Amino acid sequence: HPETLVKVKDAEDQLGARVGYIELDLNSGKILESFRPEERFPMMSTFKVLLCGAVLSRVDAGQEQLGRRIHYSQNDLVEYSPVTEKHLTDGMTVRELCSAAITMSDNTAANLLLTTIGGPKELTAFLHNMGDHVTRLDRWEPELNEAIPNDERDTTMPAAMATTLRKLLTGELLTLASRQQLIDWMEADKVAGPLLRSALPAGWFIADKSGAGERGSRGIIAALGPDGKPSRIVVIYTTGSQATMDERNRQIAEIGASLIKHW
Repeated sequence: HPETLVKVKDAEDQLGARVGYIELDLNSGKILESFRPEERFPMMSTFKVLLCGAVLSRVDAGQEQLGRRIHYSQNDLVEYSPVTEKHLTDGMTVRELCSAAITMSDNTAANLLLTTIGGPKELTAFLHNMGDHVTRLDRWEPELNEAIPNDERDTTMPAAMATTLRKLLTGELLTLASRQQLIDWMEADKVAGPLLRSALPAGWFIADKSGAGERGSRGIIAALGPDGKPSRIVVIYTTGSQATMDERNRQIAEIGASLIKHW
């Protein structure tokens, strides 16, 4: 609805920064509304969904097992690692790592998973092979959040990210079991309270992944819908703003209220 684009532009005014936006129909894959759809924005932690997508593709192919255990070193630990910090002694399974990366945004968990697939370059190769020729991961946590203006490293475009998420969640790309697991992890997202979830009426379904970075970068990708079933994809990114975290959160939640209102 055009009213939602009014709110998106209003957000851009309040934040003093670009905002990228896609609302996508989950079944048809067609864009319902868009703003700055082919401009680059830092992915931040939203990439972790794509990462576990690549991991699940390997599971599907019998190249990886969700139960496989990885013991790791305290030397691998980076800032914000609430789960991985607690399992130096016992280690963590691939399944537990994807849970930590997606539901808690655990940074060490993401790096360990990147290691299992061959690093950022291999995530990028995975994306190209699934038809996303623009999204690219280049660095590890936490450097990938640097968000240097005009830097194309570790960026996506809202239109590409929406299409990629749709393919991961509903495509033939992953088996049903893997699609089910991937969306389950996103539904269990514990760290996106103040964003779309804060505008979501009871009874609605949401599976999401948020991100935050340097230079005011903030974003979220989600599959959501009424009556406990997802029916649309929403992608929101912003970068460049000097606004506080609360103000950036509020603008995203307000965009969410508008798309819900005009659903």
